[PDB]
Amino acid sequence: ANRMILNETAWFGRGAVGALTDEVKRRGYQKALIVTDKTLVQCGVVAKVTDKMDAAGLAWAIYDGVVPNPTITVVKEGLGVFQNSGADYLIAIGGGSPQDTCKAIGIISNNPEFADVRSLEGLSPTNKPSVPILAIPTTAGTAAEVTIGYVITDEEKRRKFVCVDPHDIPQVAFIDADMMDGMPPALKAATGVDALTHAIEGYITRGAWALTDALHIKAIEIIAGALRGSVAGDKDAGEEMALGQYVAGMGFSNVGVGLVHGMAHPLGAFYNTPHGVANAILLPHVMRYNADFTGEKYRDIARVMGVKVEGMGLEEARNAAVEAVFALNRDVGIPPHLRDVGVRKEDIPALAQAALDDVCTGGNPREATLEDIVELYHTAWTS
Amino acid sequence: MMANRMILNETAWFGRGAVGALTDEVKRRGYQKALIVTDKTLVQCGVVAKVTDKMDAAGLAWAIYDGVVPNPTITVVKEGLGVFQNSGADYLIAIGGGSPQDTCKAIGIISNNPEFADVRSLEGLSPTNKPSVPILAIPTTAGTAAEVTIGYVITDEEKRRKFVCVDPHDIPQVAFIDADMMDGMPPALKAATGVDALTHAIEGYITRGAWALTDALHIKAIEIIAGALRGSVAGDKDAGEEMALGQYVAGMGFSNVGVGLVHGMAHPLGAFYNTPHGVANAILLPHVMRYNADFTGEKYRDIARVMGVKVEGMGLEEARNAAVEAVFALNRDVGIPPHLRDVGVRKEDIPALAQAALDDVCTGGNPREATLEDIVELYHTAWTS
Ligand SMILES: Nc1ncnc2c1ncn2[C@@H]1O[C@H](COP(=O)(O)OP(=O)(O)OC[C@H]2O[C@@H](O)[C@H](O)[C@@H]2O)[C@@H](O)[C@H]1O
Ligand SMILES: Nc1ncnc2c1ncn2[C@@H]1O[C@H](COP(=O)(O)OP(=O)(O)OC[C@H]2O[C@@H](O)[C@H](O)[C@@H]2O)[C@@H](O)[C@H]1O
Ligand SMILES: [Fe+3]
Ligand SMILES: [Fe+3]
Repeated sequence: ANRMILNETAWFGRGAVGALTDEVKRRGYQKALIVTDKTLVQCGVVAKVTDKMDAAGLAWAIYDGVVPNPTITVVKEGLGVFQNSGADYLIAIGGGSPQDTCKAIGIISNNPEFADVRSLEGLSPTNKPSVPILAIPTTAGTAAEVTIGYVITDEEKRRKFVCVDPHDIPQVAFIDADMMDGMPPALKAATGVDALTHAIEGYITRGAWALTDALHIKAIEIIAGALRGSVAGDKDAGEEMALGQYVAGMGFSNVGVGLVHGMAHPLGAFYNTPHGVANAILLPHVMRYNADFTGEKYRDIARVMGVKVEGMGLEEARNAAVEAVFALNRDVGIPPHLRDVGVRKEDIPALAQAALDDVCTGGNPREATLEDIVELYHTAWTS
Repeated sequence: MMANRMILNETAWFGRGAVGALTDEVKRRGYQKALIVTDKTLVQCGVVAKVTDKMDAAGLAWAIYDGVVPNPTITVVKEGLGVFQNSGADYLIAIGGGSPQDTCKAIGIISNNPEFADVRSLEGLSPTNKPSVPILAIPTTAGTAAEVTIGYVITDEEKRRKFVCVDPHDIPQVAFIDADMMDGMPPALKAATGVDALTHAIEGYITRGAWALTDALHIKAIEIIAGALRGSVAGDKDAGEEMALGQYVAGMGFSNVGVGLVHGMAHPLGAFYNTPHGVANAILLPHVMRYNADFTGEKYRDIARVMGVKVEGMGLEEARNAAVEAVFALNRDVGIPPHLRDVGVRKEDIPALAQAALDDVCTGGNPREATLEDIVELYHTAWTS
């Protein structure tokens, strides 16, 4: 049988954060810890939530120490702030970095034997649900509001480790494109291709089944249709991206992804590369590598990305799906080569070993060898 | 709010053998004793034993309430609540179709919200302060999607009416969608519960509150159901597993946005005659679709397309007629009677049925604003040739 973990409650649309104060009142919670970063406080994004909490008389504390590719240090600092604050629930405001930090804090607070954070890696054997999390994404996006995964950076061991745990699912998600409109175009582009990567890798993952296939192919259609308009600043395209990135998460959380994520994680660990940029550069090369192992699915992908696939042979339709991703990356201004974003050729053997050992790689429809992964990094390195 | 809410199961298991996941879910949640809410047919047919045998093997305690009747009454809710309170159970397992699942939601809500002990005070947006007793839902029809909806429907025998209780607090904690639990449905019950599911998906697709996510879920559910129902009625194993998924996907949508006049007109037939819900919906659906057609934009082109009609280069009027005809054809193909007279409706009751339908909460979702005279005419149209 196939398991689905989803949000029990979710609010969608511009103004959806307007639902938070009534959700808190209905749940009887006494005090939030907001987990966020300094950029989102400075840009006034956090105030969009705290102004409503203030007007409704709801108590909150804040931890704004989250860094991109959140570290064990940030988790431990946020956990201390949470424990000392007296808060009884968490509000995650931000992209994947604050939402993943928030999941680690909520889990460890109720499962204190995992206080080293490292011990959460893999299928975390936690006995107790997380502290309740209300999740408010500000990128479009990682779908962290609806996934059971989170990824933490171990600075000492220079590795990003994946933690998978039904106990971390947020109780409520608020998916509000008003919270996302302030993303710089380059961040809309990178987080949008992260979402496309989730949906493509989820569509072709070893564990795919009928329900996740339906969610993923819908997400690919929405994202491919909206991302150029959203990067260009179109309001409705931003709202479409907010939904598509979430629909991708409903699928991939429950079945897996593949070698794009497996190869992106070590780049985050080694170089602090933005996750979406790493995914965007790798995606078309890993798609080419996987192509023979994907049945008719690249015909579906090419079709919903706007390619006329009718009358193409399968090999041609597979090429067309790969070309459609290269084209989108060019159109939204993501650099095409890993050398452009600070990767070193010398590190590829170490990166490849880390990718081979990453949780995500096992979902890949083609079984990757160490030398296959080394070769893929080199293919993505330069023209 | 401009914003749209979705309530879903936090956890669900899908596929043949999904009930195999129940004992580990119970152990992980630390529950001490189930009350199984079901009916005598499901006990006698061995369906409940598919679950209790696994619970016995895992050493998990249970008691059973098997008093549920189709179109469950205030009496059945009150009796089941007493059995729950007296059993020392700390969670509920709903095994059955909509009747046991709706009874179980009422029991779970009242147990933790005792001020609603009269049951009829739950009608509408139930102002409950406490979540339901945890419910693990195991559908045996395909189906009402009661395992994933926030609605439940109880019969007030005294006032001769079905009333709808809508409450996020009633959502089951886990659903187990296992076509092995559904295979014993008689072909006629597969037909009626299958077209109930189609009605959920079609009404949800065109309901006033429809938006992008529910549209995506509903049109996928219509495709799965229209593709699988004839095969499932014929006894095909894989079609039964497809129906089990399709009926659930319909519920993910309609729970969150609404349905329309088909359900509005079906509830009074249930109240007046104890008409099976799916048969009532099946007979009414094509007539209400025709009534609604001018208020549905391009959506009947989408419905006709996924019901296997060649809609390419059809005008909108032709496509709308084709969607209605596809539903009439499916109803004929799976053996549902075409006329209300055939299933025990009286012409003399149509004025009272129409007022009950006009007042039914479901009717408010209808994309065309129905008048009393429109509903009287729709009952007469569905009555006979
Ligand atoms: N709406 C916004 N407006 C402006 N800046 C924003 C906004 N949202 C986020 N930012 C900024 O963008 C930067 C990247 O934020 P992240 O949370 O790191 O971005 P995201 O791609 O959502 O998350 C990536 C993280 O999630 C994991 O899936 C992945 O492995 C990685 O750790 C930060 O400086 C953050 O403040
Ligand atoms: N797998 C099965 N095998 C055999 N008989 C079955 C099975 N499942 C159900 N039945 C029998 O089918 C009959 C109808 O069961 P219901 O639970 O009433 O049917 P269903 O259509 O699922 O639910 C209808 C109810 O739900 C509400 O949405 C609606 O308003 C109505 O009250 C009962 O006699 C029941 O025992
Ligand atoms: Fe990602
Ligand atoms: Fe129904």
